[PDB]
Amino acid sequence: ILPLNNIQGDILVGMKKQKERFVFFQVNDATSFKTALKTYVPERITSAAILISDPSQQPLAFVNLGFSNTGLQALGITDDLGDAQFPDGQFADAANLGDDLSQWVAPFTGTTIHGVFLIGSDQDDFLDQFTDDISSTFGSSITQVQALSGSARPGDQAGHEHFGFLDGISQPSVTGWETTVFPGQAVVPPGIILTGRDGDTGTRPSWALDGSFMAFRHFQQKVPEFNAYTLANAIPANSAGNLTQQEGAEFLGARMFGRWKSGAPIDLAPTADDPALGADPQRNNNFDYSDTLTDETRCPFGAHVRKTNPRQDLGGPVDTFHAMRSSIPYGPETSDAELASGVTAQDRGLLFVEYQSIIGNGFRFQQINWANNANFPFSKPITPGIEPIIGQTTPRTVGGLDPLNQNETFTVPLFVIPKGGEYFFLPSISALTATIAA
Ligand code: HEM
Ligand SMILES: O=C1O[C@H]([C@@H](O)CO)C(O)=C1O
Repeated sequence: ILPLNNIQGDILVGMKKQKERFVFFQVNDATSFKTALKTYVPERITSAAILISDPSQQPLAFVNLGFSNTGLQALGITDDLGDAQFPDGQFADAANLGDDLSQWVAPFTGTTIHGVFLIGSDQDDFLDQFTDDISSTFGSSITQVQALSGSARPGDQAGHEHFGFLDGISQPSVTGWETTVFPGQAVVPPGIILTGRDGDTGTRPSWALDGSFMAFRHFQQKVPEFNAYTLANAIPANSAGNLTQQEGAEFLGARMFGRWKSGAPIDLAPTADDPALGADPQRNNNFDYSDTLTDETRCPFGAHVRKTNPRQDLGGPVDTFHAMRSSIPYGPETSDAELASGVTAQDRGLLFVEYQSIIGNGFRFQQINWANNANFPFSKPITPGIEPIIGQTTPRTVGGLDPLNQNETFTVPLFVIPKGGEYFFLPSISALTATIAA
């Protein structure tokens, strides 16, 4: 039985707030920081139990807190957490992920960052008040080195990312607590997500129980460029018949992601959007690629969702490589003038957050072994190629996007630019005060 009151809520449940701020900080004075932490944590750090409660019993903003390796070292927290990538930080790992290092920016270009406060709220006012509360509480014991702020997109684009696609449909469900499981949803032991729980094979200090590792990525997205590419390479026809250019461009976007913008998965809706399906969590995840293991008519081998969660491409259920996501878009809407020009003029993108007990099995496996790997999924009749959305191998060639000409390859410009990121550990709530602040 998972102690829901002791697990930081963004890990297990997700804040699911309209606004989110990530306050990256360095510790100036370890003793004063720890003193502030002992009063801050009981008052502000939001558990999974709070997130599943009625909204009437919830605070106006949620706060979670993670530390980098250098943050833990700065606080005299010296026990090895057992993860291969966490100690060196993400900048040292960025080339491995395929990143263009020249696009990284301060303060992520090293290991100056000691931790991150994540604040979630449904409006800017409350977000700001809780941010100010951190500043007031911790004072000179920290220096804020960056704040990145995100917001859900407006109106009927709420829950969609900046390319236009509904994000946050498919998540693993962990055993150990009472929750609803949707058709097609993976069920995994809790240690896939929570350090020290069943399914976690890493060597953890006892105090690390019920923590998790966050892979944070700051992505800038090139939306007019993405849109222009889909129009220039619009699929002329599918099984159902000929497509207008607009239809063929929409279809090409859906082929690249593995879902239509509505969230309808192409494995279920292979020729036309089904928005009602996309909006129905009882149906929108109920597929496993078993109907398309050895052909690409229903779904390309290299589509985003298929690369990051291969389902039956692995031969059956596999616990090991699932991870939780709690990403949020950032930046202004793309104007009609920007879309017309085909050129990005404003900074917008995704503040990407993925949780797993073993970084190398979650985010990093999905990125390197799968998305970046032209020959994954394995044993296919046509080379899958590089995942078009976040795959980082050049040339960025992906096959099978045209269901009626599956040997045709598409060389896709990179529309998602990594600007920085870090690996954090989020301890349990008790660990924050009994270990970190001790
Ligand atoms: C700006 C960059 C990204 C965008 C715009 C994006 C967008 C999306 C969208 C629209 C979905 C479909 C909704 C869903 O199934 O929940 C999705 C699913 C998913 N993405 Fe991403 N994504 C991005 C980066 C990444 C990265 C870097 C990874 C990991 C390396 C990743 C891993 C996943 C996973 C695991 C799923 C769920 C797959 C499933 O269970 O079927 N995404 N993403
Ligand atoms: O996410 C997945 O869903 C199926 C199965 O677990 C559903 O029960 C599978 O093999 C996955 O990797």
